[PDB]
Amino acid sequence: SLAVNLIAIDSQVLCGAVKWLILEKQKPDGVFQEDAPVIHQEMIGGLRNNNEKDMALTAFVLISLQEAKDICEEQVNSLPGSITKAGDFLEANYMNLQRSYTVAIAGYALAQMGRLKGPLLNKFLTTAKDKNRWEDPGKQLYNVEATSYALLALLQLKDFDFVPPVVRWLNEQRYYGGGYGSTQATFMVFQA
Repeated sequence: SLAVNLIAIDSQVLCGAVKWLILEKQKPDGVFQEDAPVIHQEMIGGLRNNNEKDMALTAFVLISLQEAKDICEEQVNSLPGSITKAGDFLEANYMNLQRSYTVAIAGYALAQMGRLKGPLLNKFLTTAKDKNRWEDPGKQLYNVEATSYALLALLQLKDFDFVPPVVRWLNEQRYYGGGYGSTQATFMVFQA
């Protein structure tokens, strides 16, 4: 979805993968299910953690489909209905989340649809600590990965009073990507 501005990605194949994900790899209630995890388990980052895995995997694919919505909106007419089912599932079980990583990635998915409001928005804000990061206990690699999703959520919500401390904290980390198990952390931080 990012490389359509750089190289000629085939629209039929791209939307064919979207149609395959909607029809084959989506449960009727909105949950996306993976039937073959990748061999390299270090490239998935924080999604390797099996706690609250079903909610996090659903939000990851929902974000990917919404970013490719403009290209395959005309190709697949069931794309908005698929997003609606996934949004209702995430919205109903949003308040039960505990991990800061899961809340951050779900916040950006809900913010694109416009459902991150009220108590869901209050939970998203209070999840941050020191008003500049969304951190979980463990390696810094996962915390920067989670913070990248939340920074994109603030830009989606168009609330910039809280953004400068977040961006200032990211530069203070001096993270330059790369390294064993850095695929998701390196890719999302520079997108933000």
